[PDB]
Amino acid sequence: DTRCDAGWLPNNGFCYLLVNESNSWDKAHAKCKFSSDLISIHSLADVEVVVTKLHNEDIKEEVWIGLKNINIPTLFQWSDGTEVTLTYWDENEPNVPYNKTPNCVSYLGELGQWKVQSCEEKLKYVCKRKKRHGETCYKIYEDEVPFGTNCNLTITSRFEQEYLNDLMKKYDKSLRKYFWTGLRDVDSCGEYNWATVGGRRRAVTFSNWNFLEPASPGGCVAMSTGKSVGKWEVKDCRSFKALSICKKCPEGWQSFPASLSCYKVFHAERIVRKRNWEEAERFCQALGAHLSSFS
Amino acid sequence: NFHPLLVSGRLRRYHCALILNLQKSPFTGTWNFTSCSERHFVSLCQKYVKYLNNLYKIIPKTLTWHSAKRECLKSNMQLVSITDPYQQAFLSVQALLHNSSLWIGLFSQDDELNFGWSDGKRLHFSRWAETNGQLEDCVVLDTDGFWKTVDCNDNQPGAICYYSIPFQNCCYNFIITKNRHMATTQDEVHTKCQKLNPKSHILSIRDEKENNFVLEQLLYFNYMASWVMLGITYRNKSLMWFDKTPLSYTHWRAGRPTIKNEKFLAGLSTDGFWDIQTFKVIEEAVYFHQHSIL
Repeated sequence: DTRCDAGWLPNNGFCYLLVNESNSWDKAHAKCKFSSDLISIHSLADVEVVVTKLHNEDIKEEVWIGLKNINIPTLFQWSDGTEVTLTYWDENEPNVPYNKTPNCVSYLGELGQWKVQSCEEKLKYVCKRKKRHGETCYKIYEDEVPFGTNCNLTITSRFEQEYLNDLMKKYDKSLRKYFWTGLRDVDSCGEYNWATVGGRRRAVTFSNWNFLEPASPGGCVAMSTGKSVGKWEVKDCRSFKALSICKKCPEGWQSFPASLSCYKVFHAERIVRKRNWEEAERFCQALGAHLSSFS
Repeated sequence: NFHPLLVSGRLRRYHCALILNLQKSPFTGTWNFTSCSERHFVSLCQKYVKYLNNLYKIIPKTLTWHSAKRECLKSNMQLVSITDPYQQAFLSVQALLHNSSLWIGLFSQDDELNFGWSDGKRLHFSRWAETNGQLEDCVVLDTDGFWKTVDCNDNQPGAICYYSIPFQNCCYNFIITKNRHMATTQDEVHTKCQKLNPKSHILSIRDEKENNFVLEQLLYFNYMASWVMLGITYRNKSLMWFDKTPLSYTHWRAGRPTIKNEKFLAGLSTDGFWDIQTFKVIEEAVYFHQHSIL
């Protein structure tokens, strides 16, 4: 519950804040090293914190991050710390020059990839102040021959797809393996929407298909990770062994017309058994009665 | 002449009335009401002895009951006996044409508790007059067409003489007492008849032959009993039984009743016509617990 001062969003003790200043790499290294420290990526949730902030990420812009390298050959080490665990670079521009004493690195793109610019211009940056994901868990089973008998995985955004992708890549080490996603249709018409166990009517926002995946007017799609990693594979779901990850007043009447309806409620002590509005349709519907009708 | 069993009378598409015959029933001549867009029969039009396989003889002599019996016995004749509504109406109209109250032939055995005709035929007709009139053990046909209970050891201006319980895995009971409780009559009956013996629920209809059985059992002590009660009351904002069980055999007359009151009158007809009557006064409870089916 660590709360910071007017803008620094916290996550597990520390908090971040983006500065609205456009300056070079040396001035940024001199400003937040303000009594602050530059940003360092160590987990998966902070990537979400960086992507959801930054004013729609300012798609056509770049963000700084402090990475230094003085000795040759190339050897990246953080300015404050040595916990090198996560590297998220663009595919695939390493931008590693021949030889240069000052090194720099920048968030590019909406996904938040890492690139190596010349850091001779002025740009914005972020600095700090002093399985599971952070809000929900993700469990996987040993074998799943049937199709979704215990869980039905549902996805909403692209970052959740990236998170499940890196989770399954940390789990998977070989090819020839399939997964399950919430995308199927039982009407055999062709419309594809976010599948569920009944009662799903949301509109599809994002989709990652291959060059030519869909060749069947139905079925339940899959997810492979051999070469086409992170994309939706299509295949029939009649009997297909594939695992899946699960996110873890005449007489005796009382009423009032202030709601334009005659009510009938009971207490919690004078009654025989605790009564609610659930099964009232078995008893009150004989008089044309329904739920609490307030305008 | 609206007998309160087939018509709903309370605080209130044309309505037209007719007379219904029920194939020699003890309540012949009932008035029903329906839509008169259909076709029916017309029999009578009003402007300004042998009868129905029976024979009748009237004597205008003034004499007692046994004297009239001896007077009719010489010609092989027996005193009158009312067991059908048609012959009852004929006897009444003949008495009115004679303009007098004539003798009726019958006798009891034990202090006017078990009345019986002189033919030996099971009782199937009752047209008594009043309850607080049983002073003696004889009856006389009056002008209004009822049976005034008096002693016929008198001198009438004439006489007439004619010539021609365990059942289906359930046990019932009849209570003849006096009660005055006229409040909270929807949550006491179960605890009332449960104290008598365990496993005793209110009468529920789950078969089809119990109605005829209780109908044949009803006309045994119907001297002052004419209505039949039911166990259908206001339960769970609906018209159901007292126990926590749904209803299967519908007992509605027509349309769809929407009685929202805490109680009403579910009655059984003479033939089995399902009848519901909404009440505004509680002065129909005579007839609810004293001499009725509980």
